[PDB]
Amino acid sequence: IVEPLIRTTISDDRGEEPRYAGYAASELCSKGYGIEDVIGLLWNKKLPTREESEIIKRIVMISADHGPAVSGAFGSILAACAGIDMPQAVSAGMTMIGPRFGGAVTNAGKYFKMAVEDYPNDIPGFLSWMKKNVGPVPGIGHRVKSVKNPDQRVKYLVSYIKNETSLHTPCLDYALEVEKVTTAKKGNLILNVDGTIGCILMDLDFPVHSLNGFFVLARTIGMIGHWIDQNNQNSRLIRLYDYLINYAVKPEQEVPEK
Amino acid sequence: IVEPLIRTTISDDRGEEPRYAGYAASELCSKGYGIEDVIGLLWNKKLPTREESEIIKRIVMISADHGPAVSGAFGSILAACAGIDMPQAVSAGMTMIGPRFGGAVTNAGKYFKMAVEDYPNDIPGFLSWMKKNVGPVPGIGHRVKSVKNPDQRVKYLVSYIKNETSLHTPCLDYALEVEKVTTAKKGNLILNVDGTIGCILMDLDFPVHSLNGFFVLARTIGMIGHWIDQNNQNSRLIRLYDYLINYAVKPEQEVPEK
Amino acid sequence: VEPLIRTTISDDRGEEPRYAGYAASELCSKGYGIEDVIGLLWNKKLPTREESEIIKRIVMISADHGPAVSGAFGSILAACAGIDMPQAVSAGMTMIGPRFGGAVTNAGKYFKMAVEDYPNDIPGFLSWMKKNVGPVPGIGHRVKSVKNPDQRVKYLVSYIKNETSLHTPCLDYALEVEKVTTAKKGNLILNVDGTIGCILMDLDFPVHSLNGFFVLARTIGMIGHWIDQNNQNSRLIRLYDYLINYAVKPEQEVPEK
Amino acid sequence: GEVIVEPLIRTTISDDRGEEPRYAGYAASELCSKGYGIEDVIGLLWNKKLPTREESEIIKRIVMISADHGPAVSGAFGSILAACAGIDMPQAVSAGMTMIGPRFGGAVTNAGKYFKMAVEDYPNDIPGFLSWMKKNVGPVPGIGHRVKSVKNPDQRVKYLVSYIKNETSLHTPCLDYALEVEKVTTAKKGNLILNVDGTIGCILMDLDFPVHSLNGFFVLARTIGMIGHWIDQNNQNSRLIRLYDYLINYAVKPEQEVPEKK
Ligand code: NA
Ligand code: NA
Ligand code: NA
Ligand code: NA
Ligand code: NA
Ligand code: NA
Ligand code: NA
Ligand code: NA
Repeated sequence: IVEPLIRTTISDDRGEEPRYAGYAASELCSKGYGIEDVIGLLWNKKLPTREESEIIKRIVMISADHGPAVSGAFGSILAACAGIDMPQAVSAGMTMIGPRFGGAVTNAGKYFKMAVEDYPNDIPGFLSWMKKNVGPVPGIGHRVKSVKNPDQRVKYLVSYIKNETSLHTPCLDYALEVEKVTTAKKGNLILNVDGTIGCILMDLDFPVHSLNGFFVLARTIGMIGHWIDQNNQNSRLIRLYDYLINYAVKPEQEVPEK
Repeated sequence: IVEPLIRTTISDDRGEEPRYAGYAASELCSKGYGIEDVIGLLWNKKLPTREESEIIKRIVMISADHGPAVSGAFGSILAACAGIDMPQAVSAGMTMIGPRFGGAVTNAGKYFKMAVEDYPNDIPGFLSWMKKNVGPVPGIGHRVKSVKNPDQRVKYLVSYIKNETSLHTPCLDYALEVEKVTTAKKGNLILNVDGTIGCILMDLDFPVHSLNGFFVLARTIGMIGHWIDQNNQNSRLIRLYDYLINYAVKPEQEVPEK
Repeated sequence: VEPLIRTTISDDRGEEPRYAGYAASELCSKGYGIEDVIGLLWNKKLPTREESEIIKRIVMISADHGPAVSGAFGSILAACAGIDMPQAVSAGMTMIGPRFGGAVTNAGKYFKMAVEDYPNDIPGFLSWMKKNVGPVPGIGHRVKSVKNPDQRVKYLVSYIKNETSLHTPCLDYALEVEKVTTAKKGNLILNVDGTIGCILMDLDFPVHSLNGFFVLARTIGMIGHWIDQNNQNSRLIRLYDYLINYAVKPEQEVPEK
Repeated sequence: GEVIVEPLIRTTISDDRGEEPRYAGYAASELCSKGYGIEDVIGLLWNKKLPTREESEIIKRIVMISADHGPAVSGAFGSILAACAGIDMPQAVSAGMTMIGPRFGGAVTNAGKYFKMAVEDYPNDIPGFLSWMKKNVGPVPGIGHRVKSVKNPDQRVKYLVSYIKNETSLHTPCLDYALEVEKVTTAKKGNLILNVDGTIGCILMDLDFPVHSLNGFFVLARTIGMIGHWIDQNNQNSRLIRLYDYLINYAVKPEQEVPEKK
C-alpha cells in the first residue's frame, strides 16, 4: 500500500509546464500579468484585482532593503565575506526574520485588527491594554520621525491607497486614528511604515499567516543584492573588532585538579 | 581612527528613506516603476529600460515554482510540517539551491558568454570544447521535451524578446544556433528554460555571479507559498516511510568491553 | 566607543581561548572532557563528575535516530543536492523545534511545573495539561508500550537511580504519571524524550539551555548522514509523484486582463 | 495497476527500526553502560568504526580545543545576531553554522589535504613541496600566525604534539611532515609556525578519517560554542543589533531624482 507523504494544493509540474493555482506561467506572461499576480496565485490561490496588484507591487518595492546595517542584510554580508555561496548566505540572513526583525509588520496588523474588533471606539482602552500586557504599540513610534517630520513612505502609501484605489481599510483607518491619539502623549508616536504595511495587508484579505511573506520576499531582493555587492568587491572574512565587545567574562583561572 | 568593518555600494538608509542605487523607493513607486526595476537597482545598480524590465518580470514569473516534489520546495514543506516559522522554513528550502538544484542557469550563462567571446562563429568548436572540459552543455537537453514538442516557456521567452523588444541578445542567439546543431544529433537536445534564462540574463549585462539571484528570488515565492499551503492544511510532522529507505547497515553487534 | 554586544562565556584575546575563564589546553591536560566544556560554555560552571557522566550519556543517546526523521532527512536532502557539510547540517538543524526535538524541553518545563504546582495532585496536573496543553510531552510512543518497553528508558532510569546520587523530582514525577497513564493505554509510557527532559531539569540547567543537548547531539548524526551520502555519491532527490496528493486546481485558461 | 517501490535513499550508518537506534551496529545504551563516550559515538557515526582508547582521547581533545574562539568570529557572531533578533536556538545556531566553509574553519581541511599530498608526493622533498605550494596555492595552509612565533608558540600546538608523542603510540606521518616543514619555514620568517589549524588537520588525517569528514570536527565543536553564545545572549536579554553607521563605508550612489518612465 502507498499513502501519500504530503498533500499540495497550489502548484503542479506534472503537465506541460508548471501550473500556479491552475494557470500556466507562460500564459500569465503573455496576457500581461506580473510578479504580483504570481504572488497572489501561489500564496492565496487567487488572481489579484488590478488595485490589489498595484498595492502588492508598492509594498514589495518599499520593503526590498533597508541598508547593510540591519540584521538580515548584515547576516547575508557576513556569510558573503566568509565565502559562502548566494543561496546559503541569503538563508542565513533570512533566518534573522522573526519577532524583532520584520515582526512589527505582522504584529501591528494582528493587534490593530484586535483593536478594530475589541475596541472599535475605545482607543484609550486599547492603549491601556497594550501598556499593561504588551508594552509599546507595534507600528507606532519612530526615533527620528515625528508629526512635523512624517515618514514620506507612510504618506505615499496612505495617499496612494486612498486616492488611487477604492479599497476599504478598517485597520489602517484605526491606526490613523490612533496616530492622532498617540501623537498627543508624545510627538514621535507616529504611524510607522511597518504599521502602515501591516494594517494594509490585513485589510487586503490575505491569510494572517501569509503576511510575513511580503517582508521575507521583499528583503530577499536586498539580501541577494548585498551578497552580489560583497562578491563584486572581493570582500574578506569579517571579525568584529574587540573594542566593540564588552567582555564581561570570568577572570583567567587555573583548572582545578580532577 | 576606526577602519570601517564593511563596505556597501547598493543601498543607504541614513537619509529620509532608504535609497536603492541613489533612488528613493517611494519616488520609484510614484513614477510607475516596479519590482523588476528595484531588482535591477539593488543587484546591478542600473535602472532597466522598459523592455529589459518586461523580460526580468517574465523570468521571475516563469521561475516562481516547480511543484512540491523538488528539493527546495520539499525542504520548505518538511520544515513547515515540523512547525517551523515561515522565514526559517524557507531558509531551509533555499539552502538546497546550488550546483545541482538551480545551478544550470548560472552555468548556461557562463559558458554561452564564453562561447560568444571565444567561438563567435565556431559552434562546432564550442561544442567540442564543452565535451572535453565540461561534458553536457548546460541549458541543452530535456528528459521529455524534443524538437517536435518544445518547451512552451522557451518558445514564449525567445518569441517575446525577439518580437516585443529591440534588445541585442548575442548569448541567446548563440544558444538558438547551437540548438540547431545539437537537435541534429539527438532530438531531445533542445534549448531548455534554464539555458534560455541564463543566456537572456547575460545579454541584459548582469554579472555571472548574479544570475542565480533570479532563481533564488523567484523560488522564494513558491517556497513561501508551500509553507502557507501546509499551514492551511495543518499538516503533521513528516517521517519518511521505512520502505523508501535502503538500510544497508552493519549487523547488530554487542559492544566490546572497554 | 559603546560596545555593540556583551559576552560573558568566552574570550580569545589572551594566549588561547578561555571558556568561563579556563584554557582548553589546560582542561585537556587535567583529564576533563567534552561534557565539561559543555558545562563551562552553557552554564559557566565545571560539572561535578556525576553531572558529566549524565551529560555524556544524554548526548550519546541523542546523537541520531536514523535517516527517516526530519533533521537527518533534511541534511540528506541537502547532501544529495551537493551542498557542503556545514550548510547541509544547518538545513537539518532548522527542523528542530516544537515537533522535532521539542518534547525534550517541554517535558522538562511541564514536569517542573507539575512538581511545583501539583506536588501531590497528578490528576490536577493531567487535567490541567489536557485542558491547557493537550498531550503530555514525554508520555506516549507509537511502538513502545508496557508489552514492548524502551531499553534506553530502562537504562537511563536505572543509571540515574543505581549509579548516581542525584535527586530527580521531575523524573520521579514522570515515573508516577507513567503508572497512571499506562493503566489507561499500554503505549502511554515515559519515552526517551521525557526521560532526558526531566533529568536535565533535575540537574538545575537553565530552562532555555535544555534544547542545546538535543541540538548538539543530533548535529553528530546529521554530520554522519552528510558524510554517508557523500561516500555513496548520492544524486539529487525528487520526491516520487505517487507520494504526493496533488489536490490542485483544474487546468484553466488565464482570463483576459 | 500497483506501485512498484524503489528506495528513495540509501543509508549505511544508522538504523532505528530495532529496539533502539544502532550506530554502525552498536546500541547507544550499551555504549553508555560499558564506559564509552561522545567521542566513540563520533567515530561510529562518521567513520563506522569504534575508536581505540588512544584515538578516542585525541578526538576528545580536538573537540574541546575547537569548541569556541570567542564572540567576535563569524560563526559565534552569526548565532549572536540571530539570538538578539529573538530567534530560537536551533535556527540561530544554524545561521552561525552557515558561516563555516572555505574561509572560516577551512584551514583545518586544507592543511590536512596538502600535508597528506606532501607525504605522498614529496616524502623527503620539503623544498619541492614548498615550491609547488607557492606556485599553485600561495601560503601553506596550517603554517603561519600573525602574533605567535618561534619565541611565542601556540601552547595548544605544543600540548597536542606533546600529548600524541608522549601519551600515545599513534603514528602521525602528516603531523611529522608539518613539524619538519615548520623548521624550514620558521627559518625564513619567525612567525611561520605550525598553527592549531594545521596541527588538527594533520592529526585528523593521521587518524584515517576521510578528507571530507575533517570539517565535521570543527562544525560539531563550534556548535558547542554557538549554543553557549545563544544561551548567553538570552540570559542577558540583549537587544536587536544594528551595526553602527561609522563602521560602514557607504560607497553609494549620490541621492538622485528618479527619471520619468519612458
Ligand atoms: Na544603512
Ligand atoms: Na477606509
Ligand atoms: Na527554440
Ligand atoms: Na531508521
Ligand atoms: Na559539497
Ligand atoms: Na564540507
Ligand atoms: Na537494529
Ligand atoms: Na530553544
